[PDB]
Amino acid sequence: ANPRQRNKQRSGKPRLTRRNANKKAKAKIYGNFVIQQNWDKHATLRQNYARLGLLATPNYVTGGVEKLYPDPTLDDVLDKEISIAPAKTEVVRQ
Amino acid sequence: KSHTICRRCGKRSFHIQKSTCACCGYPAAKTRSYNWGAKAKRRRTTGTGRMSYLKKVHRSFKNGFRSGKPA
Amino acid sequence: MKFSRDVTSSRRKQRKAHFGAPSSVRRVLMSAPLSKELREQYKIRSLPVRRDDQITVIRGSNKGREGKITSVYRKKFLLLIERVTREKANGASAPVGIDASKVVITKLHLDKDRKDLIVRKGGKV
Amino acid sequence: YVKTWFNQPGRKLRRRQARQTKAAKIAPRPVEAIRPAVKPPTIRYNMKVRAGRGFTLEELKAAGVSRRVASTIGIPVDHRRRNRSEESLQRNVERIKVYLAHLIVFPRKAGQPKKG
Amino acid sequence: GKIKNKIVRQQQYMKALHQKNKDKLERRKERAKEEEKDPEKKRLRLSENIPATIESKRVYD
Amino acid sequence: ALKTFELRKQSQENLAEQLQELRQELASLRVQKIAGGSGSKLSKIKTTRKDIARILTVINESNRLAAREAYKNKKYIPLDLRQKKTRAIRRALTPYEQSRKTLKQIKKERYFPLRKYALKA
RNA sequence: UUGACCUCAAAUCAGGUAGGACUACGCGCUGAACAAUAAGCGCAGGAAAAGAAAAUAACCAUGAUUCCCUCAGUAACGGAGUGAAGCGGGAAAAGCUCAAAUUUGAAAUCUGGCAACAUUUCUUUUGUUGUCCGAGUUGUAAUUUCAAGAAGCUGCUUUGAGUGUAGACGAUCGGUCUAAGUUCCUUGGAACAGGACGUCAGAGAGGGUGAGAACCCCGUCUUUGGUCGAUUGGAUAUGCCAUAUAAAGCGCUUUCGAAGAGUCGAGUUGUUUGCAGCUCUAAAUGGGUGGUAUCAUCUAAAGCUAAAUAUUGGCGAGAGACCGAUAGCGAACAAGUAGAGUGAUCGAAAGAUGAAAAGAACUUUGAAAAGAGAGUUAAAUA
RNA sequence: UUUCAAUGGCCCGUCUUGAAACACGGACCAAGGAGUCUAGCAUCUAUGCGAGUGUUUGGGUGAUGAAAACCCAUCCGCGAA
RNA sequence: AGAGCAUAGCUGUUGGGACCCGAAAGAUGGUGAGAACCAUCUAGUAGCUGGUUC
RNA sequence: GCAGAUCUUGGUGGAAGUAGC
RNA sequence: AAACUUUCAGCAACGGAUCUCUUGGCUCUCGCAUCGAUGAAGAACGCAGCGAAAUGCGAUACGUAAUGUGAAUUGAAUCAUCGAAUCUUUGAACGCACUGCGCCUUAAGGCAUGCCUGUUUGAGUGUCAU
Ligand SMILES: [Zn+2]
Repeated sequence: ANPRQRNKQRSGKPRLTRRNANKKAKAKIYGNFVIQQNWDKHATLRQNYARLGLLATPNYVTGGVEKLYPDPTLDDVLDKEISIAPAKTEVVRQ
Repeated sequence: KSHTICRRCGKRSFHIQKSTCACCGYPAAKTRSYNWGAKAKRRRTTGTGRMSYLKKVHRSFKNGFRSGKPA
Repeated sequence: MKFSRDVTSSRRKQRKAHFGAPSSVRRVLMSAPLSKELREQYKIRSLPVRRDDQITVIRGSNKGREGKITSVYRKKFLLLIERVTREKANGASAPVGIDASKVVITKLHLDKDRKDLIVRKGGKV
Repeated sequence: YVKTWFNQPGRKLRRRQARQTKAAKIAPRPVEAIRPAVKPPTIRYNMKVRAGRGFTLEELKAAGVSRRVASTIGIPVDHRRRNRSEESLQRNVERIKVYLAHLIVFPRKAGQPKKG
Repeated sequence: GKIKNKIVRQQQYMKALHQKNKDKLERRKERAKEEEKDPEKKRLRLSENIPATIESKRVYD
Repeated sequence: ALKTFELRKQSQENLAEQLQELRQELASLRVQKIAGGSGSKLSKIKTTRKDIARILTVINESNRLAAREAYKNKKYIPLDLRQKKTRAIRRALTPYEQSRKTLKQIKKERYFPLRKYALKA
């Protein structure tokens, strides 16, 4: 409708088409190689972090989490020492 | 005949006595334009002409205005 | 069903693309099926039509007529075949155009480019 | 002047892709920083515990993390907040220490000149 | 055909139709003059140019 | 017609009168065609016009390449030899001076860079 | 007389930059009628603006900005009406740079010329090294920014603005790779229809083809990927260099700790507490803002800053319970066109033969336009 | 259906005023052409749950169409104590 | 010894151009030469006029 | 969902082959 | 009777409704960031096919080169991609008027204004040293 868009319609020149429209597509992982090898390109980032035994957020989650299956004193805080934590999965062990 | 051909817009709207075009404001540097004249603006805005260079700029953007020759 | 969002199923846009295609796109748009013997010998189902191709008409009033492709009229999506014509009032024979999809190629006009194209589409020469 | 919300589903998807684009850039580390636990500043909400902005310099010092390295391992610093009570100090020092117990910090390469 | 403007394409048709009539008229007028000058030419044209009819061009059986 | 690939394999001053001879040929053929010519006459007009265009392309490309070689590794070169991307792009900060940092920022990133880490679940 | 410095100049000296256009969404200066609106004017970008508290609060306190929800159509103003904000819940999160303290055991700083050496989205782009000149002590670097910090002392932990090579993981651009009836009967000008027998489906989206085609054609699915071109991201690994006599974080103190003025503020006039003009004009535990009606909180008159946010324009893309040629854009075609006006401006009407022009040969009447015999078509009641 | 015979039978719409009348509008035909959308408030009805009730600011999630459907962390609105 | 909350439909009502149409405002910015003319605010209006569809 | 709005757009009548040129 | 008038029907005109169509509009959503003194937007004049009241292009005038595809248009192309060349007179428009009128240097190179950094040549009863 605009005179610029009418101008390029009347022209015999082809349009500068670009094809970048693909939703549902999730960014591929670069950076850590171990994460990339074990990443699942279909699962979401929360599902992948949980499978890899990592934490996607050190804080609370601001909604309901997905449930797929029906599951069945200042002295002793500034001075206590916590001996790390177990590695749940093999990916964390690597 | 109080108007002649304008050196800028080429229309017969160049007042001979005032030496000022009633269409584009020639010889003022800024082209005459008014927001209440929306119809007038679209009659001479970008796109009503060739845009010979602007089309070249749009064509060259995708590859990043690259230069040189292929190997 | 199509799932890519880079392909449009809009009838407005598909008709505009077909009827406003350049000649390079129109070359592939007018493709014809190879005959059974050529299909099993060149390992190719269909090819774009080219001049001097030997074809057989499969559909239409001229069904069964054979002949070479004398000219590929890309501006109208039509094929011109030898001796496949129609008599006019003054006696001059006006050629009749047949769609490329309505003919079958029985002999290819092989050149260097066509042989490379054949092996490009998984085809043994 | 009417503000429509036809792009509400589109903005939901665009923000999800930003989360995935961020996670693609930073592969093994969380997409958010650890926030402290604070108390809202009024008699109506002071019994609730919510998330703060960053950890105070006295909280970081007690937990053993210097303010210059805290940001490098994803621990925000709030120079404005202060610990007026020993409970806020203990609630957020433990939060830092639990964070450091679950943290794998990958080593970095250092330039060691041949001479002295 | 080429013109998708209705007004232009019938302007072009009227122009071509008038041009077709003029050349046909000129050829007919000059043919009449020569055939008047030589009546044998009129005999040849009439004998050779017999109008076609469906009976004459009926398919052979 | 003429082949562009073997046209570049000729000397510069050879291309001069070849353009000259082609120009008189086009002018002479045009004089012939305005007095009556066939449909083939405008066919060789099209070929000789593109041939002149091909000829002038080689001269300008050869001259341009010679100017580029003569001005290689020179601080200031003519504007036609310079880049033409966009007026704003030319005015922008170059990546070298975009990445310039103070010695305060160098020491900060040398001793306290953003670490790579992971959080166990 | 000469020289240094300052000042005024000049030069078609060398090297740069500004203007104009577009402005849907920024931000300003304005400004009517009836709204802090239209219009006018100025200035930008892919976002802009804002922004690391001279901020809230009165609590167990919060903690840059922006945006959304809520607060709330509430308080307040003034009955009507105008109409917020703190808290709370979300999206995104990132912090910093100077001025003010002597490098004084060493202007440690920078532009330019020239000469080499590299480097390139690039013979078009970027630098590096050397030398000379200039800038600069009326102050260029390092150091410091109140969250601190300096100087000493101390024993713990630390360290590259370098340049190659290889492979992997990503992004972009351009090629390349692709399953199955056109079998039989009937109708028809045409089979893409009907009936029979089949086939392929990670492909039964859509379009084309002489009538409703998954299997005739382009495509579609595979493809959230194989395979080649070339460009470049951040990393990893491994060489070669590394000006470390160096530079940092965290301990300690019988030693120090600079903090922005015609500005704050007071009085008086307008616009709308803000802003501005005018007269006057400060302070150092001072000053601002709150709760007290002493306490709390902040640290202004200098500067930068991604993300979440906006987007009727621009470059593309996919859609639709939308309109279907007096509709939908004024414009499905010639459309801001023809045309109208001195000019500012105003501004239409107008889509469909057929599958194929096969667009009616030929004979004949007429000055011609045309007519009549014919002829094409499945149909010229196309 | 056309027409004839017998009987009857005014021109509609608006406005007026007591109904009128009168004055207005109407050459004919086709197409277009007028209580719509939205934000509040109240009523009634239906439906879900019920001292509770309300998923859709947002997050999760959705392999094939992904602007849908599905799930809900912390608040909050109204109601009640 | 609580009866409400949410959604939908209906009806009424109050705002938005607000059933459609019909008088010129006024203002802002321009054109031409006091007056004239043009374009936007602006769907600024008719206590009313006419019309308002099985 | 129309018969009206001195309704909008288009088409076509009687006046009328009249007034007239 | 006839004419005229009227009604009905058939055919022929006139008209362009209805139906069906649709490379158009409208609306929503998504990705992206790219004008100009290295001469833009816009205007004018040419070129060659034409139907221009359209398009493309710029005296290299439907463009040339390069990469292609591979045989048409109706190494081919009224083809695609596109990194190289060319791009008339104008216009912020720039030697002065607005095509003339000019200047300097070697037909060509040039010759606008403001401002910033530097360079060079000068002047000053400026201040000082000899
Ligand atoms: Zn003008």
